[PDB]
Amino acid sequence: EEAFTYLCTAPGCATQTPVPVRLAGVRFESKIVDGGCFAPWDLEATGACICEIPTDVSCEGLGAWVPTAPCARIWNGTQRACTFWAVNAYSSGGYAQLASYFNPGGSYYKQYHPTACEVEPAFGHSDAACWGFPTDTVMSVFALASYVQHPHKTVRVKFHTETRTVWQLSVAGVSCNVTTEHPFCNTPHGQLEVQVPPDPGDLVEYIMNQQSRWGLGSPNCHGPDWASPVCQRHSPDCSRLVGATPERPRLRLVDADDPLLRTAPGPGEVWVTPVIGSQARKCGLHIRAGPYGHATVEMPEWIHAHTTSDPWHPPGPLGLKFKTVRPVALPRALAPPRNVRVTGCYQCGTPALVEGLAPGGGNCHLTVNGEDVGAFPPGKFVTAALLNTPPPYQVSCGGESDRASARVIDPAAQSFT
Repeated sequence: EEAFTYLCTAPGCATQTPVPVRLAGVRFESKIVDGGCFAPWDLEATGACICEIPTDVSCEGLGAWVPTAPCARIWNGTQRACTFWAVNAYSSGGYAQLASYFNPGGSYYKQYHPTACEVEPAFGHSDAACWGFPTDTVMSVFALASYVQHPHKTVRVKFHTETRTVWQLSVAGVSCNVTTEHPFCNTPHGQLEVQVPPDPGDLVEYIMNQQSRWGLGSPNCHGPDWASPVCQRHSPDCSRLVGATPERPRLRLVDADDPLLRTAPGPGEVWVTPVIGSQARKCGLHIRAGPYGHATVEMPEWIHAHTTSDPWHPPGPLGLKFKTVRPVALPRALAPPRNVRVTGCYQCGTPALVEGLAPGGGNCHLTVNGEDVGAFPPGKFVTAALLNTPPPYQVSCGGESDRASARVIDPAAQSFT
């Protein structure tokens, strides 16, 4: 009979007439675009207030004052910046330690004491933090900052394009997976056409390491999801950085009573302030850093509030159109395709070229590692298909499979091509 009924999209939803249709589940199909690794831009800073004029401005050379683990970690960070300021130099003796060796840029000091850091005079700054010197007060300040990639904050991200909500149905015990692309089901003596809502558009898959969390959109870096790691540090191969990068941090020596401290540092700015020591010939350092994007990202907290456990789908219901019509059975070729060549990339967003020869006896319903790439009449075929699976490629027309020739690169290799 020609019939109509609405089927809800929740677990337990089922209709009984004219033929029972049960909502078995909800899943999704897509064309994956693997972006690799993403992380927030984490400005990390360290340093030391030193009551001496050190001759080796490095983590090892400053080991007696600079915290060990933060120095080593920040030194290996992205867009490293470091400055060594001479507040009060040697009045006599020493080795390239007099005030004259601290010209702007510190080239005279660097000639005898090489360093990857900037060297600057700071003679008009307060030297009060360094006390207990009977004849010659000596004081220097070291600051080190970079964008450190924290492993606990790094997320693997897969963009989902051409998203198709899969409404898994059971029509009188027979499995039927309906989408906007394939909305028809066979019923005991007719055909069921399922009216489905539109697809949800692009999805963002945040891979926690293994758990997947879901975002709906591109994402939108201009809205509430602005702090997404996707909007920040991008590493396609989870090793090398690409695209947009902040400038090297701007380090400043700021005295405790400087009016500048009444304001907050800007993004990427690092202000260091010497703290008067409780011990003779020793001092502390107070560091004020302006994080990128005006805030520090707390990854488990961001993920929990800005993502869902499952991909989003519209509320429904589904329109079940029951028809007495039966589809015209076309002859299908079951023999595997011949001389199949696959060229390009997979999970990259650029359709790969699939070419070969479809065999006789009907249309070849071509699959590339189980992925449907369309049906082709017998003879030579050429198609541009978005592939989700890596090589080797098993090609079939619905029956037996054959190994295709492939020149296909991974998403990370595509990003560097």
